[PDB]
Amino acid sequence: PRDFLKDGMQFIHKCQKPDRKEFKKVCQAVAIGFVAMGAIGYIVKLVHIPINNILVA
Amino acid sequence: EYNYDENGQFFPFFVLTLTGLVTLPLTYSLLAPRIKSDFKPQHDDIIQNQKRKRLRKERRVKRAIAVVVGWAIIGYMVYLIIVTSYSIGIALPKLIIEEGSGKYVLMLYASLLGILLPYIVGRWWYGSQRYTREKVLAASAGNMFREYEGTMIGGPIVNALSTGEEYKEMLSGPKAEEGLAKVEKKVLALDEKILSAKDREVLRKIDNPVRRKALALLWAYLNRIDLEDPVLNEEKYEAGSIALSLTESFTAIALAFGNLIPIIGAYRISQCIVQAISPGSSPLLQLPYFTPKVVESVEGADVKTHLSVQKYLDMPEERRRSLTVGPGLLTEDQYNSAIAVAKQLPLFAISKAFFKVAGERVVTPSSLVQLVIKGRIIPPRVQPPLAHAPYLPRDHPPRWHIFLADAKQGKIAVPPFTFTTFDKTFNMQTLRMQFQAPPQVGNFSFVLHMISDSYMGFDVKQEITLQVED
Amino acid sequence: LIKPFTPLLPEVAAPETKVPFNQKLMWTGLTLLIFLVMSQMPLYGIVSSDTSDPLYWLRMMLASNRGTLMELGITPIISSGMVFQLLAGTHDLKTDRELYQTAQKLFAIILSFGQACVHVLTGLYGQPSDLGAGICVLLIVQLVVAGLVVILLDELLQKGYGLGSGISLFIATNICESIVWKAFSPTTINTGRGPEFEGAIIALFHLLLTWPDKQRALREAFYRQSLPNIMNLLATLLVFAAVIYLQGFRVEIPVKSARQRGVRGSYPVRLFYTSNMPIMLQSALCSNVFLISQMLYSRFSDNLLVRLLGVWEPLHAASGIAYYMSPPLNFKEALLDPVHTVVYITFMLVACALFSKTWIEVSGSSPRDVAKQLKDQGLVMAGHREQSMYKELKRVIPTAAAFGGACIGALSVASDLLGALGSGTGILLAVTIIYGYFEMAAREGD
Amino acid sequence: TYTHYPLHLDPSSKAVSLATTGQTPAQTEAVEAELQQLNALHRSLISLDPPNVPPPPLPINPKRSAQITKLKETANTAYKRGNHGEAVRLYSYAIEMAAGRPGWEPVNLAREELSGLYANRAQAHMAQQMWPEGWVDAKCSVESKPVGNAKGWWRGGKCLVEMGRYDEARAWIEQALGIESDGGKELAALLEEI
Amino acid sequence: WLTLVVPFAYLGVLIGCLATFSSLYRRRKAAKAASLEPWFPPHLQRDIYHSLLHLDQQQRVPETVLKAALLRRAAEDIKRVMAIREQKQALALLLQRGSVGDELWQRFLRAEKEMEDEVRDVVAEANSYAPNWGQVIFQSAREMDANATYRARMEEYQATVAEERAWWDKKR
Amino acid sequence: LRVDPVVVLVLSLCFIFSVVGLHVIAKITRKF
Repeated sequence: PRDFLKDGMQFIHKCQKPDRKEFKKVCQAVAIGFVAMGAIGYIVKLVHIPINNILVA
Repeated sequence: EYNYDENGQFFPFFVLTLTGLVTLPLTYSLLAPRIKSDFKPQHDDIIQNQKRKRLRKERRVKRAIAVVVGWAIIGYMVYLIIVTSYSIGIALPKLIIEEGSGKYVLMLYASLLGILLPYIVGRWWYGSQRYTREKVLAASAGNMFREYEGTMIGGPIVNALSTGEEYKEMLSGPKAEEGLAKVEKKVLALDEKILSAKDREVLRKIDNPVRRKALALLWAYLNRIDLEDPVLNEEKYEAGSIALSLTESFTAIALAFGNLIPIIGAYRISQCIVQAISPGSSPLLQLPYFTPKVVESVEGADVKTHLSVQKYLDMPEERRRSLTVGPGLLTEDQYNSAIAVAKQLPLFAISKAFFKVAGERVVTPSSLVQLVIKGRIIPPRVQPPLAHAPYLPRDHPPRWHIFLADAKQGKIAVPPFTFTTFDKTFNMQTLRMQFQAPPQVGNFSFVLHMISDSYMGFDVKQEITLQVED
Repeated sequence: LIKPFTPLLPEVAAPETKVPFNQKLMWTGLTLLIFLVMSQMPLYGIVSSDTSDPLYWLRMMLASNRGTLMELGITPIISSGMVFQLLAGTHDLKTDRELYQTAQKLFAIILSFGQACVHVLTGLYGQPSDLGAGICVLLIVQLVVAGLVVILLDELLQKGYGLGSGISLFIATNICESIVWKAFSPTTINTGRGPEFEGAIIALFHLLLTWPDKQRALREAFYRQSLPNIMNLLATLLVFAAVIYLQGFRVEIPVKSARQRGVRGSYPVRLFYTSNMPIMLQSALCSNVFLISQMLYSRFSDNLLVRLLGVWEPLHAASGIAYYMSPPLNFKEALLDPVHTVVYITFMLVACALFSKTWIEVSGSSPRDVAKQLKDQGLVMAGHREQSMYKELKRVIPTAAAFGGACIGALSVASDLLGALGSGTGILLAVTIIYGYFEMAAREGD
Repeated sequence: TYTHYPLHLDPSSKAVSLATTGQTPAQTEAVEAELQQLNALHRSLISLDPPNVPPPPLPINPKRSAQITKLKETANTAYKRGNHGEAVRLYSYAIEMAAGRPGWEPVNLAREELSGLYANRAQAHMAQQMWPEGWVDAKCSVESKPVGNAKGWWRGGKCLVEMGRYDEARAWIEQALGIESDGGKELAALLEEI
Repeated sequence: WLTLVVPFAYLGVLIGCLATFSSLYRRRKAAKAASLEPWFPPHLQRDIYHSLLHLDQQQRVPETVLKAALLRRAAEDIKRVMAIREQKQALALLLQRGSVGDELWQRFLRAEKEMEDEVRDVVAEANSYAPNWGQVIFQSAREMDANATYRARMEEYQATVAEERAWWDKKR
Repeated sequence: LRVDPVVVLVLSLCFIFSVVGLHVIAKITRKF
């Protein structure tokens, strides 16, 4: 009903919110990791499309 | 199941967008106080040029070729662009899959993935293995560890330190036997017996050009010898800078060892190397215009105790006639500058140092107890002024090491806690350090050492009694 | 009873000393590159690839690929542990643990062989009567050695040379590849009128440069509704930032030890208690339901139970239970059928909440258990005369978990409904795992 | 494995002598010193007994102890008469007699005996106003046995304060108090004499 | 039956390449690890003892001098053992900090194993000479070494009285 | 039986190269 939502909002207001600097730092770190993995995967796929198309004939 | 583009209208757009997204960023990304001194030592050009050469960074050749080739391919692709019911295709040239170049590109990719990857991986592996934590080569630290003795202080520390590895790369080639005889004769002759007794034998015993040259040069530097060769000073003032880092490494090693005398010895040799004084000589040579003659004339003809800076400055106006007499000793215009620069050195005089556990009255055994030591910087996140020693290329921020050991056994109690800042010509300060109390019960007796590098003669040794009960 | 199999089994050597952080990161990166370059290599006995993909809803969760060397690389590693934990719970010394590990690896390799056999014999690569007498066993040994090398790499990465496990990295790298390929894809799809690009940024640039009207070019680049566009990328980025910001909610409880006085501390309880479990297990359940629905609709084409359970059509489930369980396609299909959207909302919310609240009891993080654990470690509440640990702990943890489950479920729903590229399950499984590994690394060397 | 050094034994001497070649003067003098020490050990072993093996260090022959105690007693009762020349002469003679003994015996006995003899000779030199010799003898005595001795530290500090060098006296008494009761009282009294 | 032999031949080629590379890499690693510079300088007393034995074989020499040489060798060996036991703890504590390379630990383990083999060999050679002459060797060795270094320190401290007297007479 | 960490990497590389070698050998056999 509504008691669950009230308890959840109370727990949320009891929690502490992170600042701007720590959030920016963690976002930059996770973005660096994500972009690294994505660039590696994209380069691997782009270099294996033509090689595969040549190999399998 | 793909249909490549052979007429050339789709791969240029893709390659242009990609290389542009790369090159735009690659191009946009590649487009504290000092103490007052009115004295300049001899050979100023050499030391200043060495100081300027110490630091150097271009960071331009790494990105220039990338940016220019990116802009070249951008121009080529935009030129090719300006020149000119369900199927999927790829925006890639047709010649890549043509039967002519197929085996060629296959072998190219095979060779690349088989050679460039393992080679660069092994290069990075063997490139990040030789350097240790203290910015010294693993061979140097390994060679210096075996040279550790039980109780060596003063003299033998220089011998155990002159077995580094940077001297190999510094004077490699015919640079070893250039002025070996000259430097060795000068060092072994001009220095008296009170500055080297058996180190002469230890120097003569070794048979190796590089190490013997390194040791002779280090002694010539640490004794302010001023050899006449205009080419050897440029390497002497560099051997000093190398010896400083080797001293850091040797301090780390001696701290790893559980002994007390090598600790004080390494700290004293770091105090001496950062300056130009000799280990065991009068610490009065920290002043700018002082020479062996005047320090021999101020502290007596032949004395076993060396007048420190405090006891020298605390004398009445008799030094005015005893030091700067005029016949070749000094001049008033120089003595005034010497005093005006001596009245600005950091001396730490502690006043209260008591144990205190966080949130309790009496220290309970096996508890995390911290000591507060509050002194006051009185000359005889705030940064202190840099070192005053003008006889080394780099500028050293004066640090402080605080540790404490016991007396019943000649061994250290807790590891030291190094810091370099205060909380700001004097005002009260505060310094903290936390460690673990002993497990059992019974009051102990400790002594803390305020040993500080970058200067010689500023040491505070007080005894503190620990309390513990339940 | 499994002693003689011990010396035969190959196993990586133990590290001499504690390896640094940079070398560990290098080992992890090299193993990941090897896994990727192996997964992007085709088999040899492939003759007929035009066939409906079986267990197609398991590729994302198992991080595999069809028709490549990594068809079944991941299944044995997870399956061995999943069965051995159960047999140990149903029913020590190192001399028994070595035998346990050897039996686990033996079960893994024999299951790999069996799965390769059932894959080649079912007709995935063609009718075995027409492939060849020796080509079948060639494919068998090739897939078996692929599984063996991948499990050996996993064992190496887990023995200590790696920063964590390999399962999470393998699940995250495929999702990240699929989410970054959707942006700069070079593949062009000509459905008439002139071929366009599949990649979002490439499509924007091409439409802006070659079409005679810039207004129509931008109106096409945005809201394509048929192919990935820039708005979907922006929605994905917004969901990413929201999840990153929301992960950093922790309730610090004051605690000070009692075995050694003075030492303070804190015991955080994150809003995302049991971070990635209620999403992973729920997605696995949905995938299993979809697979069973497809397999039972293929055989029993005409029946009432198959009609009510799930009907498929070009696949896409429609007019069935699985159709209700399936997320809406886009915002248009969301506004067409409101009742389906509402029932999906409520199902996923309640399911995530209940799953988190029942998994917190089995994972071992229950208040009744962690309170006893902290009491045995010696920690006591640091409150002002409030010496009651279990009360506050049982008042904080269960509500926190039962709210975080619903919160992450609603986040996944919003991501899948707003139009974010890739399934929201993949986005969450990537973000949570990368964040966990980042904090593990930052708590290790720098 | 090993490096063959060309040796040559000399009959009727029982002392091996190196023949001229390790093509290095340093190695030559090193092996010469080692050979001299080996000949000394051989002389000691041939003077030990008709057998050649050294006896275990658990039992101790009391003849040396009796002789050194008699010498110490007669030296002390001669010094108590008032003269000091013959006193320090007998002290040095007893020191030589003690040091000239083999090394395979327990080191604690010889260490304590040398400690006592050096302390007595340092006190005798203090009675003769000879400050450097007394100070160096006290330093030798305290280096021999640091713990359980306080008169050594006291005599050293007193000799220092008498001859000057107040900083070394401060450090000496500081280390004495750190190691450490009549000894503590004497140390405090001498430190107060700064 | 090429269908039966082709995959078996392929897997055989693969496992053979794996095995030969493993053997080659193991041989190379062993040859590189067994080519490290020794830890401590070359033993001299053991060399003198072996040369005395060789001179005895290639010939007359008494037997007491052999016992003296063996005693000196045992003293040197026990000094080496004390040094290595002192250095073990410091090296183990320092290895974790990373300020020391990795080859030093391997050199240390090699030196420890060499010292173990050497002490076993010397105790065997000693037990060969005289009845129950094993542990008394090492007791005598440690006692002799301690007494010798103590005597050396004492002579060194005693050899400064001349300079002290000269300094006092100069200041007087 | 234990194995060095570099051996598994060289085995992965040799396997990756053996796959493409088998493919190109089959292609050569088919072309002729």
